[PDB]
Amino acid sequence: MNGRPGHEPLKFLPDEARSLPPPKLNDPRLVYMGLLGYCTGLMDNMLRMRPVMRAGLHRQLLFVTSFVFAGYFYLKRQNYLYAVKDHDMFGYIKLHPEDFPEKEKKTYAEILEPFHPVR
Amino acid sequence: DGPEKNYEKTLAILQIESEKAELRLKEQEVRRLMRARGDGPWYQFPTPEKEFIDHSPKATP
Amino acid sequence: PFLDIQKKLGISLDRHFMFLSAEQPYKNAARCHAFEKEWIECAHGIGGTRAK
Amino acid sequence: MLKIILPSLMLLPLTWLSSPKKTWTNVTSYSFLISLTSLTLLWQTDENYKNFSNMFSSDPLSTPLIILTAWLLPLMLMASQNHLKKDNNVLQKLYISMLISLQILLIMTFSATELIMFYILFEATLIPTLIIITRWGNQTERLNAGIYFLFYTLIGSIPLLIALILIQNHVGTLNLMILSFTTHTLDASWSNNLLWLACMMAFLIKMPLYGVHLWLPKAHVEAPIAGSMILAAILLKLGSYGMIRISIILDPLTKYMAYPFILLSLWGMIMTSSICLRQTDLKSLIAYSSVSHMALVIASIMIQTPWSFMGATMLMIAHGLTSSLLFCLANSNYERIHSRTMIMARGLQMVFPLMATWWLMASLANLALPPSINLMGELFITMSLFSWSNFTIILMGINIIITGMYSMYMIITTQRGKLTNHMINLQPSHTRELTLMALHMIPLILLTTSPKLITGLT
Amino acid sequence: MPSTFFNLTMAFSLSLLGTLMFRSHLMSTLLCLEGMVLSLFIMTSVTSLNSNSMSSMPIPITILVFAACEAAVGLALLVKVSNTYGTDYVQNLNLLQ
Amino acid sequence: QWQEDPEPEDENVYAKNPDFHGYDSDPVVDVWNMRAVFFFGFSIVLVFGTTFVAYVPDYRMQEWARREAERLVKYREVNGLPIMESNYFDPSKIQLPEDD
Amino acid sequence: MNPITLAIIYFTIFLGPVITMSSTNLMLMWVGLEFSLLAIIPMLINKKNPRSTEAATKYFVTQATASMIILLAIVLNYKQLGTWMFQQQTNGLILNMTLMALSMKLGLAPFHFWLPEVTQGIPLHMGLILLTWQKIAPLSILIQIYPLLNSTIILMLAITSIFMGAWGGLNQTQMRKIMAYSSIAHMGWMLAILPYNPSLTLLNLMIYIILTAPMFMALMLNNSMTINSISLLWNKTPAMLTMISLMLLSLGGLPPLTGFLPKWIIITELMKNNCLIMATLMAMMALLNLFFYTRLIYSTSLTMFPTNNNSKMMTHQTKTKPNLMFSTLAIMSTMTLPLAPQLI
Amino acid sequence: ARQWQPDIEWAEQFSGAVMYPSKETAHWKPPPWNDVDI
Amino acid sequence: KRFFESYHEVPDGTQCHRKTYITTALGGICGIIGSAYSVSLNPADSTLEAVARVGRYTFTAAAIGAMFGLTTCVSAQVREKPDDPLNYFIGGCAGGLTLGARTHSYGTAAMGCVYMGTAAALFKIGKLEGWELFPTPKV
Amino acid sequence: FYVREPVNAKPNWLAVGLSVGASVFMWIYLIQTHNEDVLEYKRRNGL
Amino acid sequence: LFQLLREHWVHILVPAGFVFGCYLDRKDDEKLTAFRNKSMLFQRELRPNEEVTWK
Amino acid sequence: ARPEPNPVIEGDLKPAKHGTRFFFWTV
Ligand SMILES: CCCCCCCCCCCCCCCCCC(=O)OC[C@H](COP(=O)(O)OCCN)OC(=O)CCCCCCCCCCCCCCCCC
Ligand SMILES: CCCCCCCCCCCCCCCCCC(=O)OC[C@H](COP(=O)(O)OCCN)OC(=O)CCCCCCCCCCCCCCCCC
Repeated sequence: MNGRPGHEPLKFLPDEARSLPPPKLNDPRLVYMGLLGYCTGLMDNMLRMRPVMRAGLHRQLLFVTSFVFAGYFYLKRQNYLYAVKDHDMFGYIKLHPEDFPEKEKKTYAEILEPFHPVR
Repeated sequence: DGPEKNYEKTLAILQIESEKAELRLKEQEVRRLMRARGDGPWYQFPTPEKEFIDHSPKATP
Repeated sequence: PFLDIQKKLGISLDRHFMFLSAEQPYKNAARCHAFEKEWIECAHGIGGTRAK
Repeated sequence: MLKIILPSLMLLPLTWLSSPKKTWTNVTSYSFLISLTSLTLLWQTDENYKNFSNMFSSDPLSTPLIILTAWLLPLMLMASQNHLKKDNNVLQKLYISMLISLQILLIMTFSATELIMFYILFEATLIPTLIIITRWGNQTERLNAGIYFLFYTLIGSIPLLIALILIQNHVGTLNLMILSFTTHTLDASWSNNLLWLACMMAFLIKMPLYGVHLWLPKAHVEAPIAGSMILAAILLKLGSYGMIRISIILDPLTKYMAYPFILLSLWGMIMTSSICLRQTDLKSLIAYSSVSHMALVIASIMIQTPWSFMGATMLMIAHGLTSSLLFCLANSNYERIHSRTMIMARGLQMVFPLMATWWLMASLANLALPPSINLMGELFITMSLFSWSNFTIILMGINIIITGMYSMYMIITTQRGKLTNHMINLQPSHTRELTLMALHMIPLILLTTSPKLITGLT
Repeated sequence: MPSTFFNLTMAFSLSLLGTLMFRSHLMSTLLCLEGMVLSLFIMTSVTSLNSNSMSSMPIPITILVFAACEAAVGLALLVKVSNTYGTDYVQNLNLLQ
Repeated sequence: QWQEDPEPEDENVYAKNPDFHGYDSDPVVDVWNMRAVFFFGFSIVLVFGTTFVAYVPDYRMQEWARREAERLVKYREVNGLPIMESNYFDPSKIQLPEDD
Repeated sequence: MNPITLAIIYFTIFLGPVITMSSTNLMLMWVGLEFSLLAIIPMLINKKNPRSTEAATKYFVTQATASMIILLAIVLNYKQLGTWMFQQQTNGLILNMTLMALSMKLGLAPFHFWLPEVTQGIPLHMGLILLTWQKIAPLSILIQIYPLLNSTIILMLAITSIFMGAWGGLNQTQMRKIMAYSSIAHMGWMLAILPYNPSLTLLNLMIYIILTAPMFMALMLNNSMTINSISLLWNKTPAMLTMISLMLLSLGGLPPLTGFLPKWIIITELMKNNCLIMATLMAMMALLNLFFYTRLIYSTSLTMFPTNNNSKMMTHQTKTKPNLMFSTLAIMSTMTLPLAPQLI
Repeated sequence: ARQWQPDIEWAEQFSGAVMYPSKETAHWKPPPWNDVDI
Repeated sequence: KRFFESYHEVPDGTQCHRKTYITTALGGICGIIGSAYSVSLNPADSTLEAVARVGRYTFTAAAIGAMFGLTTCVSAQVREKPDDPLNYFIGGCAGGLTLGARTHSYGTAAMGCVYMGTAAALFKIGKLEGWELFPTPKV
Repeated sequence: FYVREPVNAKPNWLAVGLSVGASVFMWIYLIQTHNEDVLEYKRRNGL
Repeated sequence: LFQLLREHWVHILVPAGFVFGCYLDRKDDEKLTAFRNKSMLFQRELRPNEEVTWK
Repeated sequence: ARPEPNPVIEGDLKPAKHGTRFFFWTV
C-alpha cells in the first residue's frame, strides 16, 4: 500500500528487500518466464515466416534471456511486496490485540453439531 | 517407501493449508479494521503537505 | 500522485501552491491562513480516515 | 503425480519435433507407456489417500479415472489416424497435440486438491474440445454445436466461480482435504438453497441432466470420433467427479434440495432411453444412451448412500469405456458407409464378421448383462434408489426394459438382416479399427474380474 | 458573494443545458461552450479575490489560455466541416452511424 | 459458379498395399505402426499392467481387515466382550449437553 | 506531417497524460487532460476523409464539455475548501460531477455512444492510441480520488457498461466497432473495483492494454476493418490465426488464458467486500462478450471463409513483418496465468 | 466427405453494417472499405 | 424518498393499498425515464407522437408496477404467509403478464413471467436474507 | 536467389553483437546480483 | 548417443520427462518433511544407524 | 494539541509466511 510509513516514493525495491532471500534462479517461475520467452521468440519467427526453430538463434537467446532477467528482478520485488504485507499485517494483529483475540474452540466432545441422517 | 511417508506428508500439507487459511481470514479482518479505523499503515489517505506552510511574519496578524 | 515523478526528482512544480496558507506573493497572508495551518499540521501523520 | 503429467507434456514436444511420417507412432507408442506409469497410482495399500504434494492428490475416486484419461489418449490417437490422415502435416500435429492437452488437463483436473484448480482446469478442457469439434467437424452444423457446448457449460461455470470464491471467504481455503475435515454445514436458508444450486448446476450441466442435455446430442453428432470419445468417456464424467468432491460441503441441503434433480433424472432416464428407440442417426442413439446412463449417475450422487457412490464410480468408468467402444465402431461404419443413418448398412456381419462380435459385446455391455461391471453398477444404484423410495424401481424399471430394446436394435438393424445391396462396396476391416476396439473391451473384461479398484471412495 | 456564486453556477448549468441540447448550427455550441469558460473564469477570479488568495490568480488566466486554444481547435474542426459540407449543421454529421 | 474443387474420392488403400493395416498408406510405416501398437498396446500394458495391478498387495486394507477381525473376534469372544459393542466412541468421553 | 509537427503533437499527446499523472494540484491535472484533447484531434483527421471530420468534431465536443465539467468541480472545490484538490470533506455532488465527467472522457457507460462512432472513421493506429493511451490519463485522476467517489454511482456505471458493451458487440460486425464495445465493458470492470482495489483497477487496465494492443496491430497487419476481411486471414498470413484466436478468447474471460485473472480477482475483491449481487450479474453478461468474440473466432480461424483470386497476388509479394512487441505481448497475453500471484 | 467449409452464403450474413439487421436497420449498408465517402 | 421505503416497513401482505400505490409509482417513474431515453434517442416524428410514446411506456410500466404490487400483496393475503419468495414470484409472474399484454404477445408473457417473477422473488429473498446491494467499501 | 534480393540474406552483424553481447551482459549482471544478493541476505540476517 | 534425425533426439524427450518428474516428486517430499517422524501413529524412535524414518 | 501519530509497525522483513497465499499456488 501507499501512505505506509517510509514508503519510497518512486523506488523499485527498497533496500529493506535485501533482508529477504533472493529468488533462486531456477525458481519454477523464472524458469516459466524463460519458457514464456522462448515461445515469444518462436512465435515471432512464425509470424514473420522464418524457419520456426532454426532461425534467429541469437534472438532466441535474447528472448529467453530478457524475460528471465526481468523475472529475477521483478520476482525479487513482488516477493518484497508480499513480505511487507505480512510485516504490516502481523504487526497490526498485535498492536491492536483485543480486536483479534485468540478463540478457543471446544474439543468436539463438548460441541454438539446436529446430525442430519441420510437414510 | 511406505504408509509412513504419505501419512506424514499429508499432515505437513494440512498444516501449511490450515495456517495459510487462518492468515487469509485474519487479513480480511485486519483490512476491515484499518479501512474504517485508519489507525494502521494501510489505507492512510493523504492530506496536504505541512512542509509548504509559510511560517513567516506576513505583515498581518 | 499516481506517478510521483516530482518527489523523486525532488522538484516541486506543483506542490508549493495548493492551499491558502502556501506562500502568498509579498507575504500577503490570505484569509484563514491561521486556520488551514491549524487544520493541516493536525492532519499530518494521521491519515485521512482519521483526519475526518 | 508429475510422471503422469510431465511425461505427458513432453508428448507435445514429440508431436511437433518428430518426423511427419513417424509422428503417429512416436506419440501413440509413448502414451501407451504413459498409461503404464499411470497404473502406479493404483498401488494403495492403505486407506490414507495419496497426497502426492500440495496441489496434486489422488484418492480412490480420481485414480480410476486418471488411468482411463491416460488410456484413451493412445486410443483416441489411433481412432483418428484415418480421418485426419488427409491433412497437411501441420493440421495433424495440431490435432495430436489437442488430444494430448485434453488428458494433461483432464489428468490434472481429476488429480487436483484445490476445487478452483478444478474450475480453471475444468473449464479449460472446453478450449481443446471446442477446437476438436469445430475445426475438424464434418457437418455444416458444428459451428452451432460448438456454441451450444461452450455456452451451456460457461453459463453454469460462472455461478460455480462465484460460489467457490464465496466458500473460500466463508471457510478460508478451497483445499478439498481441509474442507472435508472442517465444519462446513449450510443452514438451509433461502440463500444457501441457492449456493447449493450454484455449485451443483455447473457439474449437472456437463453431466447431461434431462433439462440441459440438448448440448450432448448436438455435440457428439458432428464432433470427430476422437472428440466424441473424449466427451463421452472423460468429459461428461468431469461433472460427476465434481459433484462427488463438492457435496462434501453443502452437506445438509442436498437431503431436501435434491428431489427436483432426482425426479428430473429418473423421468429423464425413461424419456432419453425411449427416444433412442426411434432415432435414425446411430451417433444420435449412443448419445441419448449416454444421457440416460448418466442420468442414473446424477441420481446416485444425490441420494448419497455408500452404495450409490460405489455404483456411480463403477458405472462411470464402465459406461465410459463402453460408450467410446460404441462411438468408435459407429465411426467405422460411418467412414465406409459415409452416412450416419442407421437404416442403411444392414447385414454387416455378413461382410464384417468380427467387428460384429465387438458390436455384440459392446451392446451387452450397453445393456446390463451380469458378469460385467456395467451391471454391478446399475444393480447398486438400483438398490439405493429403492432404499430412497421403493417406488423408484418402477421408473428405474421402465429404463431397464427400454435399455434392452435400443441396445439390441442397434445390433439388429445395423449388424443383422439382409446385406445392403450395393452401397459403395465396404472395404474390409483394418487392424487398427479392430484393435481400437479390442483396446476398449480387453480392459472391460479385465476390470470386471476385480471390480474393487473402480469401487469408489464410499 | 454566495448569491452571486449561485447565479454564476446556474449560468454554467444553463450553459451546460445549452451544449447538451444541440440545434442546427454547431457554431452555436462552440459559442455556448465558451459561455461556460467565462462563467468558470468569473467564479475562479471571484473566490480567489475574496479569499485574498493571490497565489492562485495565476489559475484564472491559465484557465482562459487553455480555453482559447481549446476553442481554436474547435473552430478549425468547424471550418473543416463547412468545407466538406458547407452548411455546418450538426445534422449532417451522421456518416459514422 | 464460385470456384471450388471437385469431390475427392476415397482411395481403396487395400488395392495397393494389399497388406494395409489401417495406419498409413506407405507399407513400411504401417507395419512399424502396428508392430509398435500391438506391442506397446497389448504386449506390455494389458499384460505387465495386469500383472502389476494383480500384485498390488492388500489394496485399501481389505486383506488386513479380514485378519484384524479374526483376532478381535478371537480376542472379544474368548474374553467374553461383545463382538461389536453398541457405542463406538465411549460414552464416558462424550460430554453431552447437560441440561437438555 | 512535417516531422516537426509530428513531434510536437506526439509530445503533447504524451505530455498530456504524464502531467495528469504526476501532478497533485488538480488544476495541473485538468490541463494534462486539456493537452490530450488538443493533441489527439490533429491525428484523428490525418486521412481528412468525410468520415474523419465527423469523428473529430464529435470526439472534440464530447471531450470539451466533459473537460469544462471537470474544471467546474475543481472551481467549486476551491470555494468549499481553499485547497485546489479533492479532500475527505468534499461535498458529495462535487465528486459525483467529477465522476460523471471523467466517465464521459473514458466513455465508460451512459456516454458510451460517442466511443464506437469516434473509433469508426479514424485510422486503426490512432484508434489504438485513442482506446489505450488516451484512457490512462482520466483513470489516473480517479485512482487519486479513490476513497472519495461514492460506491453506488460507479457500481451502476460499471453494470451499465457491461450490459451496453456486450449488446453492442453482438450486432456490430465492423471490427473496429467491436474493439470499442469491449473497451466499454473492460472499462466497466476497472471502475467496478475502483472504489475497492485500485491495484486491481490498474491490473485490469494493463492486461486490457497488453491484450488490445496486440489485437489491433493484428487487425491492421492486414488492415481489415471487417470480420469478412479478418476471416481471409488464413490466406493473407496464416500464423497470426493461432494467436488471434487465443487473444480474443483471452479478451473475454475464459479460464486457462491471462484474461481470466482480471475478472477473477475483481470478483474475489467484490465478494470480499460483499457485492455478490453486483459481481454475479457482471460476470454473467461478461459471458455475452465471449459469444461475439467466438463468433469472430469462427469466421477467422475455426472455419475457413472463401477468398478472392487476387489474394494469391498478395501472398506473392513479401509480407510486412509484424512488430517485435506484437510477438512478446501476444505471449504475455494468453500465457501468464501461472504468474498470476506476482501480477497482483 | 469434406468437412463442410463455409460457402458464400454462410459468409454473406457477416456482411452488412450490423449482424442482426432489424426493421429500418437493414437500411444501413456497409461502410466504404476505403473509409472515404462519395 | 421516505415514501418508497415505506413499502418495506409495513409487513408484506398488509396494507396492500400502499404497496400497490408505491409499486405503481416506481414503475411509472421508470416509465418516464424509459420513455425519455426512448425519445431522446430514436426520436419520434411529431411532438404528439412522442408524447404518446411517453404515455404508452409510462402506463405500461405503471401497470406492471400495480399488478406486481397487487398480486404479491394479495397472494400473501390469501395465502396468509407473509414471508415467501413465492408470493413475489406470483406477483412478478403477473407483472410480466401485463407487460406481455401491453405488447400484445403471449411469448413475451412467457419470458416476462419467468424472468420478471424470478427477479422479484430474488428481491424478497434479498430482503429476507439481508443481501446488500451497491455496498460501501468495507474490505 | 531472387529478382528482388532479400534485405536479410547476409546477417545484420550489428544485430547479432548487440543481441548476443547484450544477453551475456544480462547474465553476468544477473548471476553477480544473485551471489552478491545471497551475501547481503546472509550478513544482514544471522547468516 | 543422441543420434540425430529424430533418432535419439526425440525418442528421449518423453522418457526424460519421466526422470525429471520423478526428480520433482521425490523433491516435493523433501519439502513436506515436517512431521517427518513426528506423527502419532508412526512415531517410532530412531533405530541405531538410520538417519530418518522415511526419505 | 495535535492528534497523536498512529503507531509504527516495527521489525524486520522475513520471507512472507507460506509465501503468496493466492489460491492453490504452492509458491
Ligand atoms: C484401473 C481403472 C480403470 C482403467 C481402465 C483402463 C485401463 C487400461 C490400462 C490398464 C489395464 C490393466 C489394468 C486394469 C485391469 C486389472 C485386472 C485385474 O485387476 O485383475 C485382478 C485379478 C486378481 O483378482 P482379485 O480381484 O485380486 O482377487 C479377488 C479376491 N477377493 O487378476 C486376474 O485374475 C487376471 C485375470 C486375467 C484374465 C481375466 C479374464 C476374466 C473374465 C471374467 C469375465 C468374463 C465375462 C465378462 C463379460 C463382460 C461383458 C461386457
Ligand atoms: C490450456 C490449453 C488450451 C488449449 C491449447 C491448445 C489449443 C490452443 C488454441 C488453438 C486455437 C487455434 C486453433 C486453430 C488454429 C489453426 C492453425 C492452422 O490452421 O495452421 C496454420 C498455422 C500457420 O502455418 P505455418 O506454421 O506457417 O506452416 C504451415 C503453413 N500453412 O500453423 C498453426 O497455427 C499451427 C501451429 C501453431 C503453433 C503451435 C500451437 C500448437 C498447440 C500447442 C498447445 C499447447 C497446449 C499446452 C497445454 C498445457 C495445459 C496446462
